[PDB]
Amino acid sequence: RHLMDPHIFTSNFNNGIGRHKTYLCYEVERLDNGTSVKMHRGFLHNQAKNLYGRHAELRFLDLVPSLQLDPAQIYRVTWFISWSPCFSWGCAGEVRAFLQENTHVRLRIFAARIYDYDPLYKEALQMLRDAGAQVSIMTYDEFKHCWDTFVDHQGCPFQPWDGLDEHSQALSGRLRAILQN
DNA sequence: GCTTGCG
Ligand SMILES: [Zn+2]
Repeated sequence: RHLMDPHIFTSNFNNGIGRHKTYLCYEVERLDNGTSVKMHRGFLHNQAKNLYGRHAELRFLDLVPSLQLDPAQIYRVTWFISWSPCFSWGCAGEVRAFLQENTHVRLRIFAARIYDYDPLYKEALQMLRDAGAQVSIMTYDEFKHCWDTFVDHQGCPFQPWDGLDEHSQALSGRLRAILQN
């Protein structure tokens, strides 16, 4: 019930426009068979770097204790993040360590955009996959699902930006190439 | 303001 500003959303999750900020919307569903259904769904951004900072993914790992997940149970955690996790600042590694430590959890990452500023972004994406995280590019369905679930839309159905699907394809192309090796 | 924080 803590919802995101529509302009905030559209200007950060646009897969054709980079921003100097990162948003991470998350869900936690529990599975006691196949019945995940829907259940713990908030969102957050990074602590800006002011001379270091704390990347959005670490802040997620920060708040895991507060979710009070039952370690006997198995959960799917879903992220929709405006930038692909980095490697260099230790995010991919920290997440791997978290998945090893918390084997009850099944992680699913959709990214709006690929953070290729990090020269080691490919290593980050492959390492996450190897750790058993599903690593994916947001398509229209996932942009819509965050709009529907996280955004203070006030009954307005999502209006996709020009070139959403061209960019979504382009990036899905690059990402699959990367996970092939 | 222009935006993969900076000036
Ligand atoms: Zn990071």
